[PDB]
Amino acid sequence: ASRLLLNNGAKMPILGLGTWKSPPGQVTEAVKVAIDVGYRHIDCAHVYQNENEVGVAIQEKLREQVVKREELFIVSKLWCTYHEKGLVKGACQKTLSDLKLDYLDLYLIHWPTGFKPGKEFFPLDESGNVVPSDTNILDTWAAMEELVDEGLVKAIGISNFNHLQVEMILNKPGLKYKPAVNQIECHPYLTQEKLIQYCQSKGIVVTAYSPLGSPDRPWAKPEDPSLLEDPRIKAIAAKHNKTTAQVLIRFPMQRNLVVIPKSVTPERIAENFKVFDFELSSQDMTTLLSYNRNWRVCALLSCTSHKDYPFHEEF
Amino acid sequence: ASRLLLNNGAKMPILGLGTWKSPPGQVTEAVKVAIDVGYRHIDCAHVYQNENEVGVAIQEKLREQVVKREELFIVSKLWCTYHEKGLVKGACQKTLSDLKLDYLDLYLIHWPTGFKPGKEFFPLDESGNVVPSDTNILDTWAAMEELVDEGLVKAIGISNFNHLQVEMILNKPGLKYKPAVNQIECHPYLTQEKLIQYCQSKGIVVTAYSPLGSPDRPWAKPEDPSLLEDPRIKAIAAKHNKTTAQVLIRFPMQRNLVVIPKSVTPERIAENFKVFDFELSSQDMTTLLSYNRNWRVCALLSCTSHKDYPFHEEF
Ligand SMILES: NC(=O)c1ccc[n+]([C@@H]2O[C@H](COP(=O)([O-])OP(=O)(O)OC[C@H]3O[C@@H](n4cnc5c(N)ncnc54)[C@H](OP(=O)(O)O)[C@@H]3O)[C@@H](O)[C@H]2O)c1
Ligand SMILES: NC(=O)c1ccc[n+]([C@@H]2O[C@H](COP(=O)([O-])OP(=O)(O)OC[C@H]3O[C@@H](n4cnc5c(N)ncnc54)[C@H](OP(=O)(O)O)[C@@H]3O)[C@@H](O)[C@H]2O)c1
Ligand SMILES: NC(=O)[C@@H]1C[C@]2(NC(=O)NC2=O)c2cc(F)ccc2O1
Ligand SMILES: NC(=O)[C@@H]1C[C@]2(NC(=O)NC2=O)c2cc(F)ccc2O1
Repeated sequence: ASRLLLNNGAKMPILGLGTWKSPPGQVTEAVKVAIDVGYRHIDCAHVYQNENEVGVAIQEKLREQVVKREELFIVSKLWCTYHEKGLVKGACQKTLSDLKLDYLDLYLIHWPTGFKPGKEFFPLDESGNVVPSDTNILDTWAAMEELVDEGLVKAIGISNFNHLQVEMILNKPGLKYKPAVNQIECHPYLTQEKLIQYCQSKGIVVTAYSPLGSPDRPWAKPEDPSLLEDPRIKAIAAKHNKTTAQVLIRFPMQRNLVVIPKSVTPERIAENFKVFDFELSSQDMTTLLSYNRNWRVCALLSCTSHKDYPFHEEF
Repeated sequence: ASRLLLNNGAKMPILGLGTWKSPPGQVTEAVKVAIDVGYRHIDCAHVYQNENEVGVAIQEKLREQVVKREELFIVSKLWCTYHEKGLVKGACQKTLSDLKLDYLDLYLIHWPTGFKPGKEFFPLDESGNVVPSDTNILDTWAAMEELVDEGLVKAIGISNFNHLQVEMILNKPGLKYKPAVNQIECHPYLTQEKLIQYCQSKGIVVTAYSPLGSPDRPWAKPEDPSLLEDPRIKAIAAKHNKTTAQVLIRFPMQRNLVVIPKSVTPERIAENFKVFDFELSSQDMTTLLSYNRNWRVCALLSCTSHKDYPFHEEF
């Protein structure tokens, strides 16, 4: 199955290109190659600091006629700093302006944690912790529903919301629109079994980010495990004659998740796409599921003491 | 959901109206009432022999501009006797003339076991066993695929096919169209766990039939079980204040199977549609799934010796 049906009836492609860490000059050729390769799903976000450059690529392919706008699935996110109702719309409008679009297929609240409104993405205080916003999660969803009603975003989702937080959006009195997706970190070390199960039971679509363990994350330490270099998984890639990266993408796909591997390497963007012609066995699925360490790659450490920090619960 | 997504773009209505056993003297009002109520999916077959009286109901509500052909999802199936590659094309046409439709949304090969061409639906040899045709299943699949190129049917599929029979069509050399749906028997007594997951893995939608156990089946014996009377199932219903039949239709929808209950009674047709306003619990589901006793209502016993009789394989 190449696409998942969402709540709004939209068909969301099961595989997308990640743009976090993709430098400005490199993201353009990368979005282009992706599209040429077959990727019709692209993952953006304001804090990634390259949406503008990503947009130039999509514009070039539409001009070149390789794609019609209704063939791509553009996703973006609301940074924790524009959580305050009156700031939401304006932020959506900047993402659209940069990407050079009329509407976003899906717009997500980037984190359950809202930050102090300001120029800087991470308004740190005197102890290295984030200066929290006053904002409550509900008004924000309410601010997000207004975008759908205005026809600026086809769908609205959540990202990094634990099952408790998810639940409250679901029970908010007078709810108009239901979370379409909940993009969460997921790979062999963070299998997210319970949360995936909850989201799916509530009809929400789960999108796995950092599928390859995010080798390039700024804070990586040369002592942490490395999924691309885990011998046990090289073992499985052997039997399929695919790369670990290909087996690390098939994995969430077979669990029914959208996967969004990142890469600015033309050769790799293609390698990551050839994953529709093979199947990890049931035991392969079972094997990779046992590799769980509850090991997070993106844990937003500066917000461990924020009222809405998502990761203190079991899920 | 309320409409599923097929491997061709289509979205198939989650609930349909069955028409096996509905006498022609009542199938027309049956369909008409169903449409009014809100059904946009009717399940038909040539062997049901009321395909003409169904067409009338369609034709009538279409002219009253109550619904558009664009909105309906009419389904029919190829009788065992037209398995010969030459007969397919015309058998389909016969269906379109009866139903008075210019194309079908989903046409299924009723059974994996074709019989000898003739005016009889069940050509019984001396011993009451039925006479088969030396036809080749992929070849029939070939004729089905041409209905799609021809523009006659929007999608094609299979019914009563085990995993080995399906898999042989998935590997067919130069396969143009792939099984959109697999209509199989499914209810608490025959839960269909292995096949159902085999299928959903292939991106093949499943359609459960005889969802209420088929109490009207000609071959019912007093000793046989009664899903609707089952006091255990009655308890789940009781809890949700809904009724057994409603519980039983909800059952497949929470497993991602479209379900097609049959009824020629306008009161039950309305009732059976009122199943989107409640939810069976994780336990209710576990409860209902454990009732399975590998009990089948449709076993095509006259074909147990047919080269292709589907029910010898585990799944
Ligand atoms: N909503 C959120 O809160 C959230 C959080 C985190 C991430 N995300 C989304 O998820 C995306 C994916 O996560 P991620 O960027 O952290 O990391 P990732 O995709 O797991 O890993 C990216 C790294 O893997 C390399 N790589 C990619 N394909 C490869 C291949 N076939 N062989 C070898 N190396 C390969 C990349 O190299 P090159 O780039 O050099 O090719 C890059 O160093 C993000 O970009 C973002 O769009 C969303
Ligand atoms: N592909 C295949 O091989 C295949 C095989 C069998 C069936 N099917 C399809 O699946 C459909 C459903 O299966 P089925 O006909 O075997 O039987 P079913 O749907 O399990 O049950 C039909 C019986 O249930 C009764 N009923 C319906 N709604 C009811 C309600 N709310 N309360 C109480 N009784 C209710 C009907 O009575 P009234 O009509 O008198 O109300 C009838 O006696 C078929 O009609 C056909 O379209 C496909
Ligand atoms: N440590 C974290 O959890 C986040 C992860 C995260 N990446 C991502 O895609 N979403 C994020 O919020 C991110 C992105 C940045 F541009 C800067 C920091 C940053 O840290
Ligand atoms: N015993 C069986 O398996 C089938 C079931 C079946 N009902 C059904 O919907 N599809 C079938 O083929 C059926 C329908 C008939 F009109 C006549 C006989 C008949 O027997």
